[PDB]
Amino acid sequence: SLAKRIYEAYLKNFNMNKVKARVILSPPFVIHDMETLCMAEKTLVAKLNKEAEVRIFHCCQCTSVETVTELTEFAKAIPGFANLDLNDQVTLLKYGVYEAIFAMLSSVMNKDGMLVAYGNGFITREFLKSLRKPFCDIMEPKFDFAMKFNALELDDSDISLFVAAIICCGDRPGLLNVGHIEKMQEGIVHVLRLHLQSNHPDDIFLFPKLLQKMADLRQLVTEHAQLVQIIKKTESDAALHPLLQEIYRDMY
Amino acid sequence: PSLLKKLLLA
Ligand SMILES: CCC(CC)c1nn(-c2ccc(F)cc2)c2nc(CCOCc3nc(-c4ccccc4)oc3C)cc(C(=O)O)c12
Repeated sequence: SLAKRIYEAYLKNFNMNKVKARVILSPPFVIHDMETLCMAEKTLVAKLNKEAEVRIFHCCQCTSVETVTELTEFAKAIPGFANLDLNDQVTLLKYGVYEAIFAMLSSVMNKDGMLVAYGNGFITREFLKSLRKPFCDIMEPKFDFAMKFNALELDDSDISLFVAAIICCGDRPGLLNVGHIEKMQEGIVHVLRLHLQSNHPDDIFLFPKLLQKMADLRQLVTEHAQLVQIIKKTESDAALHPLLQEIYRDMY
Repeated sequence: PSLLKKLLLA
């Protein structure tokens, strides 16, 4: 029942999921060079004169701001989360959202590129590599993570529980009631363990594999925040959205 | 307060 409630909250609150992404990825407009990036912008984000890399940077920020709002509503729907001290809810979301974001982005990624703009575009991995430093260094580690993550062949029922476990993490810095959160996480992880054994009877190590992926995600996010800081202090026109500034502020 | 706090409050 806890598993079902978490899965239903995931289906309700996230506009994109692995089934919807797989349906599309089998017709999105392909962004693979400067010309098609410009055409996609005219069609899909008509509002925006700046460098191509900074324009993509601002589209990326806007995407992340939307996903944080989806994750906040998802978290509120996790049984017990709303019983926590509000300050601890903030702390859980602050440290959890980007691990959740990069885990879920894997659902829209393949070896050649990734869905963007609510499924209406597909940006190639090579085009992103072709951008000027430091922007060409941002997505490649995320593609590397996603290739291995997708090899586990999780479905949306698995991922919903994985994301809940990421959010409900008792060892975030600055938590007031560490004990309540640890207890809440123990129940989620218990339901995830049982779910993996029923849904993936062929992979007896899937649960410890996924525990390792949450540690990999923590390190991926730490390194990503270092790129955020390199951009914020060197890039002339790369203004941070205030919500994302709040999230990155004093996080590692 | 904070933008996250606002988000958590409906
Ligand atoms: C390092 C600085 C931060 C901004 C605070 C950043 N920088 N970058 C980043 C920038 C430029 C690039 F070249 C590649 C990546 C980012 N990327 C993503 C994934 C967003 O993934 C969905 C996505 N949507 C698009 C897109 C493209 C065109 C039109 C519409 C959407 O592209 C992608 C990758 C998230 C973040 C994030 O910290 O929040 C982020």
